[PDB]
Amino acid sequence: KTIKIGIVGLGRLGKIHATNIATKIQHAKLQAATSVVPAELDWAKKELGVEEVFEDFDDMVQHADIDAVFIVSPSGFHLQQIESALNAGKHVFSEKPIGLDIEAIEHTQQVIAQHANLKFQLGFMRRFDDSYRYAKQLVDQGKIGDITLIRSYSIDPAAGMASFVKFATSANSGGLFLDMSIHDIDVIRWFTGKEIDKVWAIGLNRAYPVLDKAGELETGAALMQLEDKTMAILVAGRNAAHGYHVETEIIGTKGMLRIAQVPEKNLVTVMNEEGIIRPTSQNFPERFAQAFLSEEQAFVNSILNNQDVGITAEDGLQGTKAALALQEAFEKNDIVQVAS
Amino acid sequence: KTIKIGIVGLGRLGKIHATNIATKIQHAKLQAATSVVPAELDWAKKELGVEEVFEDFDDMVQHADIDAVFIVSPSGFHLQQIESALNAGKHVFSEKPIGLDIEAIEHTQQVIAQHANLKFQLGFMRRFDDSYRYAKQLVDQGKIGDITLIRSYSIDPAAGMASFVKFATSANSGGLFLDMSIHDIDVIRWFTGKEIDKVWAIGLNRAYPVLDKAGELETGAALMQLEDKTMAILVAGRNAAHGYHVETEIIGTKGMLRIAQVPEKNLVTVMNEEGIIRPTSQNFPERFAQAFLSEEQAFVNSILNNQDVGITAEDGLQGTKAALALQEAFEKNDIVQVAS
Amino acid sequence: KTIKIGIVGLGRLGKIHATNIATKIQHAKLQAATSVVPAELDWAKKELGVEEVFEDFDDMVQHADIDAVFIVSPSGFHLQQIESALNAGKHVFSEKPIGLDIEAIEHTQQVIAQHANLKFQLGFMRRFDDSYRYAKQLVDQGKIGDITLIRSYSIDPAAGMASFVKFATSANSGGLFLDMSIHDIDVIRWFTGKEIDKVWAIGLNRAYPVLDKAGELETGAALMQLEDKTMAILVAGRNAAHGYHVETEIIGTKGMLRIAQVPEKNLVTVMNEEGIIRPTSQNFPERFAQAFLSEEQAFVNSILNNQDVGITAEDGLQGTKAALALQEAFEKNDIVQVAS
Amino acid sequence: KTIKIGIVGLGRLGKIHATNIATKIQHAKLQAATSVVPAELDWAKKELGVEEVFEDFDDMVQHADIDAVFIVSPSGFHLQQIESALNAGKHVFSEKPIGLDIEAIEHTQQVIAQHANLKFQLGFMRRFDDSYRYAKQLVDQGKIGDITLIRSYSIDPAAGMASFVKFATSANSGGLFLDMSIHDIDVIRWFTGKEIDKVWAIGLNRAYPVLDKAGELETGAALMQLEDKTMAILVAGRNAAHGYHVETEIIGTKGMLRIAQVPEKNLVTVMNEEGIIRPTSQNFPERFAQAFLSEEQAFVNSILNNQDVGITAEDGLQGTKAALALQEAFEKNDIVQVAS
Ligand SMILES: NC(=O)C1=CN([C@@H]2O[C@H](COP(=O)(O)OP(=O)(O)OC[C@H]3O[C@@H](n4cnc5c(N)ncnc54)[C@H](O)[C@@H]3O)[C@@H](O)[C@H]2O)C=CC1
Ligand SMILES: NC(=O)C1=CN([C@@H]2O[C@H](COP(=O)(O)OP(=O)(O)OC[C@H]3O[C@@H](n4cnc5c(N)ncnc54)[C@H](O)[C@@H]3O)[C@@H](O)[C@H]2O)C=CC1
Ligand SMILES: NC(=O)C1=CN([C@@H]2O[C@H](COP(=O)(O)OP(=O)(O)OC[C@H]3O[C@@H](n4cnc5c(N)ncnc54)[C@H](O)[C@@H]3O)[C@@H](O)[C@H]2O)C=CC1
Ligand SMILES: NC(=O)C1=CN([C@@H]2O[C@H](COP(=O)(O)OP(=O)(O)OC[C@H]3O[C@@H](n4cnc5c(N)ncnc54)[C@H](O)[C@@H]3O)[C@@H](O)[C@H]2O)C=CC1
Ligand SMILES: O[C@H]1[C@H](O)[C@@H](O)[C@H](O)[C@@H](O)[C@@H]1O
Ligand SMILES: O[C@H]1[C@H](O)[C@@H](O)[C@H](O)[C@@H](O)[C@@H]1O
Ligand SMILES: O[C@H]1[C@H](O)[C@@H](O)[C@H](O)[C@@H](O)[C@@H]1O
Repeated sequence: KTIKIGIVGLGRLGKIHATNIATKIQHAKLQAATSVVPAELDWAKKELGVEEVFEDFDDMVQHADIDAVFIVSPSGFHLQQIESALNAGKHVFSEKPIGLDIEAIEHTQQVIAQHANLKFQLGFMRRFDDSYRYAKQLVDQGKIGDITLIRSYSIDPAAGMASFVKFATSANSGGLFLDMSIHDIDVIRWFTGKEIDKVWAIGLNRAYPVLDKAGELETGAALMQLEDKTMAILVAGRNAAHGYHVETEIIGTKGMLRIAQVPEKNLVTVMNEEGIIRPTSQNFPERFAQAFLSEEQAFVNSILNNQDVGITAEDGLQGTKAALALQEAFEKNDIVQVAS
Repeated sequence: KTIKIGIVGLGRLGKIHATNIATKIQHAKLQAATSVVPAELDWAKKELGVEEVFEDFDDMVQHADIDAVFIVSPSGFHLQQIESALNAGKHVFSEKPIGLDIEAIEHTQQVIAQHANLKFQLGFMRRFDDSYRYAKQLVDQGKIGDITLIRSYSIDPAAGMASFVKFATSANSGGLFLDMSIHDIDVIRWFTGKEIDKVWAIGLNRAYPVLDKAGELETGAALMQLEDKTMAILVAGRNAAHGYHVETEIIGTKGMLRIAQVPEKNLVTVMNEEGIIRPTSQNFPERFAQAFLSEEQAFVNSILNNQDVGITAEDGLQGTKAALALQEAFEKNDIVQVAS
Repeated sequence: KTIKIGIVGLGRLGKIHATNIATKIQHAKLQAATSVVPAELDWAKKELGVEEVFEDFDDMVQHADIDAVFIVSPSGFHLQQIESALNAGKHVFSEKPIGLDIEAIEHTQQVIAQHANLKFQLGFMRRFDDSYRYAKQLVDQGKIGDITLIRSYSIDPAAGMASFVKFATSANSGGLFLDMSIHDIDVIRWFTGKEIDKVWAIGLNRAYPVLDKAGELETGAALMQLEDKTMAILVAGRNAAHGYHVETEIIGTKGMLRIAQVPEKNLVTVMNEEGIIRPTSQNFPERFAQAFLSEEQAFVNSILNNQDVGITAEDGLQGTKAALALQEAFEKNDIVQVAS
Repeated sequence: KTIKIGIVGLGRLGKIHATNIATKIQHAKLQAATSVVPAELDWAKKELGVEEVFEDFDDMVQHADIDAVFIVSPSGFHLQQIESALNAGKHVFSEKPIGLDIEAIEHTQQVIAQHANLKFQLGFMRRFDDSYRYAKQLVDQGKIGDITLIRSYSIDPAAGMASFVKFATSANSGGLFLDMSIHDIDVIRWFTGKEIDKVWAIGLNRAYPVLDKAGELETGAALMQLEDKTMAILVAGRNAAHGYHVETEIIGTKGMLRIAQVPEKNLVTVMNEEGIIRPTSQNFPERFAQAFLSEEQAFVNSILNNQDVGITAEDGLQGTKAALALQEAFEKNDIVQVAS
């Protein structure tokens, strides 16, 4: 039949997932919707046709006619919400990060384990991106030999700095590497099958020095050594002049590849007095639209066919963990072991 | 609130539209199907859950519980099936070209006129393509000035040679200019708002002699002059070694642009002993997947909203007319006025 | 040893060649020079080290210690100046076109053949271009199979429009197709080994109203059929907004190539709010600096080795002839046979 | 007048410098050559017309008829050869790196200062590269704002692996960082005007067993922090499957640029069954041919015109200083300070 879904969270990404499930995802019905903001639930109802609205997640979980939940609430809320819906026997989708505190994660990683009758999936959608999957297949086919180095760039567009400042001046966290680099960590683990041993990170505020006063970072770089001495390089950022730069390079013994060497918007190339111009993708909903739909449909399908997707809490744990180590290494300006 | 659709044709493109309608197109349901190949209908029943199968189009429109038809039969059958379905009070989507005979088209267009309450939409899917649309927007905003020249390439992949030969020998395709270049003719018309005045076409078979034996042209080239002296160049063919080469260049007074200068498959760049490699899109279902989906949903949405899409019988007529002039100019090896 | 060379003509291109021979050309020596200028030669005199100034090739070729001339005088003067030096017993380099009147050209062709001890070289410099040569080697190696179509663009930069008008309004030379398209004709003959049978050309002025006033063509396009039904497409123009667009595409039975698909200036890529930008080459001395140098040196080496370069009067003849055929097809707006 | 030049070293690069000097460089003559390989000196006599040959450097500088020397001997021999040539009254060009020991360089630095009337130029040829100069121009013109990060890759071709092993096993190279990464260090300094504060470097051998045997690193990666907190990333290696990968990326407050994002060979694009192919430059002689010529002529002109080029022992010392730090960091696998 049709998988009834109650979503929690209708911010930036909530609205995308909401809209997709409602209108694009087959075998799916967006039945419930939770938010502490009434306007969103009114948008939910008088735009997507949502039936049961709530202001408390558990309220949604106990009374709603749903089989599964999409957790698109802020990070600090994920772990209790995952435990809570599993306890109510819901299948669970949670956005990244899985959570912030390791202990809690380790704890939730068993609740999920003890509910092996329920599907759990984490929102590392890059795993579903056609381009990443294309490369992943090349690597698995042995087309570049053995991986020696991965470089991954995740830089937010400068058009977003305005609202990042202001926000940064009103609130804090989760930090540059926990916001931007955790997808890269997962991409690194996915491709190599290895784990990260130690990291060093540096950072710089140069476009907007005021970020020094707000305890935030505009640009960051890191070097990592994996457990098998495979090398990794990261850049994270918030000030990309050209758009949304997410690029992943993989160097091997027999070749080399790059996924979005440049963030090509489409098949159009423009020529004018500037020279040869290629328009670019501008933000994550644009760049990763396809990936979001594919992860959404994967979840549903994993429930109907009783099949594991393969993105586990362990992947969530190690993501958050390595992210934290980058942050710590930045603060200390020194090398940090991930296991500590 | 839900459109039951009957499709005729389940071949190279028929199987795509069907699959799309049954599984991805909202407020639509693939209710019926028609094909002269029994294995295909078996496939519709089993894999797509299609209710009603027929081997006669006239039979489907009379007896199926449908609200609309998708015409994906070979080109020589289009006009008969449009009129029939119209006369049966069903909404009509027809693939290109609209027909192969001008006289018959004119007649069909007047039948469409009597039924000014039924929707008619032609399958010039390029108008729905994200990249083409983007370029259109650019041109509309004045980014390249006024158009001076359009060059358009539409070249089928060498790897599809066998499947083409089967298509080409199972029914009249109308030839290279009517089967391929008609997309380009429509693009030129879409972009300039002008009509083609006179043309000269040349051709050549050099790679695949089997095409001659099927009376099909392997590679064609043409020069066209529009009514306002806007210039245009076309190339069509059946032998692109690298994949599906569909490219449109628009030259203007203040710049120029190219749509799929090269048929980039994705965001993956590969580097090895051959050099820098970009994988390519391989065929129309891959390249134009999005477009096909968009035109399908636009067709369906037009029925529910009672508003026209703008791809008209007149666009079909004028396309076919120019295509026939290219064919004629090819046969005569001389300039031909579209007026004749 | 050292080849002693005298040059006639020292304007836009003349100053390039002379400056090259003096300073970068090996086993060669600039000695003589001639022009309608005391000036420009006033320039030549001082910071080139030009000893001898004249106003008559004949006057100039009379007293000088040289083995050879290098003809960079205007079109009309080539031939008469060609025979004179051969009448003087010198080896000869001349620029394109070889001349402008067919019967005249056919005459000189008889002469050159009668001085089978002397070197005659024509300045189709694209033959010495590293990129053109690379493509030629690929084609000759069978990498693309047999050539079915060649498309060639030669569009001058819009930034050069005022200097063009200045140049043109005061001294005609010699039409668009004859000025721009002749290199492309020569490239087509070079790669194919074939000759052009019939052509049709059209044209448009839309961007720069001064060209109307000057009686010049802004953009032209042409289709050509070669003697073996090999296809060819040409565009020439004066309004390339992005730079100097000289591109040549070669489609074959097993592949296709593009020489300067876009005119990349260097290895630098720029990324900003416009998107991804490739700076471009701006004019012919930039783009073909290497070619010009290589043709100068080949000529010299040709003397020293007594070995013929292979760019003949016949290549000159067929170039002007095809260019004249294009010009006539533009004027008449009909197909023209090259043999007329 | 003519600068009589004597060269030491006729290996991988020495044969190129020699050939250029004798055949391409104005106002210069390759009078003398020194090498520990007799077959090499013959080749100079037979092929380049070198009058005086030697097996010992001191020998050449005492007894040859020269004004200046090019030092292209292995790196551990540079400093003693610079000093010896200076004492003998000769101008000096030395290849990179200037030396391998800091105290020695400081001493050689003081010797250069005592002969301030003689020219000293170090062979950081990238400073002369047209594409690097263009990027430097853009940066100086504010086109990308202030520099936040430089990533630089220098990865030798896998095809050159045999020639490398000969080079590395015949004399001490100094390791990957002193031999390769030093170019990038200089670029970072040239662009930023700042010095490197601290580094961490890691490394891996995975493809070619000979390298470990020869005590060489196959691929290295490094994070550096400069004195003003400007970030830097390095990768160097000996196993690039696609060609010679020398790439330099500059990230800024207002934009970003890439020098040789990929090492495009020329203007030719190839299209076939593998997709879209760009051929690549294969090795240093190819990629930096122009640079090498420019620095040679710059050296020679500096002697004739008595104007300093501006690439100094201090540039040498600061580069060797940072490279050693990288080496130590690699060996210890921990952060190192350049000062201490
Ligand atoms: N997959 C990806 O690439 C990305 C994932 N994320 C993850 O997004 C989650 C959503 O982020 P945003 O939409 O940007 O945040 P947000 O602030 O934009 O929206 C949060 C949603 O929070 C709901 N919410 C807040 N407190 C709640 C509560 N106590 N109970 C129920 N709902 C509550 C808000 O009302 C709203 O419904 C985070 O895990 C974020 O990191 C965000 C961006 C990208
Ligand atoms: N928009 C586009 O890019 C494309 C459009 N097309 C158009 O789609 C149409 C279908 O082409 P393909 O699918 O390649 O052809 P095909 O040869 O693969 O399939 C034809 C289908 O029509 C059926 N058919 C044949 N004669 C029939 C009749 N008298 N009554 C009912 N059904 C009949 C066959 O059973 C088969 O199912 C053509 O007009 C073609 O021009 C095709 C490919 C791409
Ligand atoms: N190979 C190529 O791609 C190119 C070839 N050319 C050709 O090179 C030649 C020079 O063209 P431009 O430099 O553009 O011309 P220009 O406009 O610079 O004039 C060139 C020179 O011709 C001289 N001249 C004019 N009338 C003369 C006369 N009666 N006797 C002696 N000298 C006279 C002028 O003094 C001037 O010094 C032409 O044949 C031109 O078509 C030009 C551009 C590119
Ligand atoms: N700027 C650049 O991009 C490049 C710089 N280099 C630098 O140039 C230098 C030469 O490297 P390669 O030519 O690759 O080395 P190589 O090993 O290919 O050539 C060495 C040459 O030096 C001679 N030689 C060795 N020991 C000698 C001694 N004690 N006295 C006199 N001659 C001696 C050998 O006979 C041979 O002719 C190195 O310092 C290297 O770092 C090398 C290649 C590229
Ligand atoms: O029918 C033709 C269609 O118009 C094209 O888009 C497609 O590429 C061809 O294969 C079809 O024959
Ligand atoms: O003489 C023309 C030359 O052939 C072209 O290449 C160039 O672009 C034009 O400026 C010249 O007029
Ligand atoms: O000495 C190294 C030089 O600096 C590089 O440019 C070259 O690529 C290497 O092969 C050399 O060893």
